[PDB]
Amino acid sequence: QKFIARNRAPRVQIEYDVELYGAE
Amino acid sequence: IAEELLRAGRLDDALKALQEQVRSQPSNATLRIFLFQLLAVMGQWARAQNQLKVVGELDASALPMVQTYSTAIDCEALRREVFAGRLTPVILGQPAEWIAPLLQALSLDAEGHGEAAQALREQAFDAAPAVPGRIGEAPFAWLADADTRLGPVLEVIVNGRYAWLPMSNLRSLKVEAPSDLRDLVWLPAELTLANGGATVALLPARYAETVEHGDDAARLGRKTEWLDSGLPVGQRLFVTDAGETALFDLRELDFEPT
Repeated sequence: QKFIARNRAPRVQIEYDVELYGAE
Repeated sequence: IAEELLRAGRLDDALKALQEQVRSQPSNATLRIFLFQLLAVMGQWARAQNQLKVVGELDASALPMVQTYSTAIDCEALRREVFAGRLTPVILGQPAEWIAPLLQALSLDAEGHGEAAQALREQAFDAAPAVPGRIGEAPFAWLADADTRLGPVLEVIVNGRYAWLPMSNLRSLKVEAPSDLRDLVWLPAELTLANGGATVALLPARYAETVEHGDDAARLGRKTEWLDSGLPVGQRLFVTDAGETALFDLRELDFEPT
């Protein structure tokens, strides 16, 4: 069973608000 | 308006809107920074690279980003070839014998020998060591990528080159939430190797088939799912004996010394 995902149903995720204009 | 279209996951619409903004203000470096990142999310690699070049020429201070991410985009193309079995990735740190069957499985899949490929992956997985550790404070007995083509292997971009890093070669990993739009494609990471080395790295944050076969939500890393073909798309997911953690939510990962 090692290293095996037991479930392959879709996963809903946390969404992140990300910056669009920065380069540093 | 393009910002809000992005937030709604409407990539095509966001791109159309943003291109019109750039056309209107073609010397505005910040719009081209947005555009390069958006093109990267959409997997339009050559066009993203084109915008980086122009960003470099407009804003010389952005040049280290330009160097870093133009070579990251080059690496994203090696990924397609690697998972298609057409390109061999280099391996960082101590060689791991069990990587060889993993790599051979990729080339056997590509030739339509899926049974033989599965047999090699089973052997690779058997041979790869279960190493205990912690995600933050939560212990695990073993950890791997949910992608069975990788198992306990981390894809990395280090000093401008794509590589596989066996997780058994890893001591610790530290990452923060994604901060910039490009972070949805490549999540910055600090790696500490079992051999003592430490390096900054970029982690390809989505499964390689996401650009071609996912939807906009998968390209934005807002879901993880498996296609009828059995291949995963969307945000990278790690699984353990005890639970699972998506890459964007990972902060500290530590492995116990062997």
